[PDB]
Amino acid sequence: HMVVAGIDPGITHLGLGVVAVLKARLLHGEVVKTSPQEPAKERVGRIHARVLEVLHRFRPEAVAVQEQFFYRQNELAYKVGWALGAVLVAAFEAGVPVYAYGPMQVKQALAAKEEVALMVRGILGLKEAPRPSHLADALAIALTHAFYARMGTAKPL
Amino acid sequence: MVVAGIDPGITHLGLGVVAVEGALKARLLHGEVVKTSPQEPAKERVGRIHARVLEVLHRFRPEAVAVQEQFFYRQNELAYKVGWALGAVLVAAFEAGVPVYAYGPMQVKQALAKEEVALMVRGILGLKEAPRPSHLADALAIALTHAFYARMGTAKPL
DNA sequence: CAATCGGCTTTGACCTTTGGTCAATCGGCAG
DNA sequence: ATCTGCCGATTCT
DNA sequence: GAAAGCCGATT
Repeated sequence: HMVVAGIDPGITHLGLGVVAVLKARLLHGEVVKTSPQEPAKERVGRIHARVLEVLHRFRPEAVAVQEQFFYRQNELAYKVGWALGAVLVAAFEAGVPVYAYGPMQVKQALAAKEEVALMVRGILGLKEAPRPSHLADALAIALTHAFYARMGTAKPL
Repeated sequence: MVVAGIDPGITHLGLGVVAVEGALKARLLHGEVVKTSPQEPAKERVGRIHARVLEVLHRFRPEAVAVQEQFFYRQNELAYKVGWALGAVLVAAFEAGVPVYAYGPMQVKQALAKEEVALMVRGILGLKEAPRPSHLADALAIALTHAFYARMGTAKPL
């Protein structure tokens, strides 16, 4: 009945998952891998294109992204900001509202990192925990949103 | 030689374009500042940013885009939202097939010389007065800094 | 080529027989 | 409507 | 008083 996209942002790996809804089915999962040897604009451009393509194909009602709290080197925050920007243009273009959730919100909603993954595997009925780590986390975010959405406490912006 | 300069921000984004003759001298082709607000949905702020930039790139067809680098960021969250802004730009820069270059403040100040730098920008472009507001002025300086490095063959991509 | 891995987490100016302090940075809300 | 100006600066263990 | 991640190196 309900379709939710989850995202774990980063410039090198970006986790991208989609679920249909507490029990849900895995509709899609991928990780976008871009290189430092790649021109900045090519890196982010590919990101935007893949996300846009995905949003178009599956038409989710919501996108959920991982919030983050500390950032040892300000520069790192910036490049992650770049990644969320591509997403946002994509989210904007698709007319899909965007929501963001912190790690404790995820952990509490669903559960240790190893402990959370076990619950994601279970809700989606998979033989094994999803890989790699960035995809798994993206899916957790999607599922966290669904949970809050189910109780009417969405968290936009 | 056509060069775009950009001063990134989520609230105010400076956007300027110059055409270089060196004997370094250039003409102002375009200048604007994109204003968005926190009362606006995140996706609408950034989306408008991407659209304006993409429209501008399309109209003026520059050979390069230059953006301001930054060094400190007291609150990591600030860096993030600026990251958002650069992302919209990059999609735009990607879509237009325009290479992107980034420069730090000292590179700008040395190449051209805050009040002292502005005076030099005013001069090179032959304007009656220094450009306003501050975010547009800065964007233009970045464009002009790139041209300078480009002229000596020391481009600085992203 | 996948995946895995371990390190590094801001900076420069000018000053202070020496490594010190120092400021820089921008977004939300108020006139 | 527009510039102009100030203040904060990472949680949860 | 720690939380993540990206890079550039491996294998």
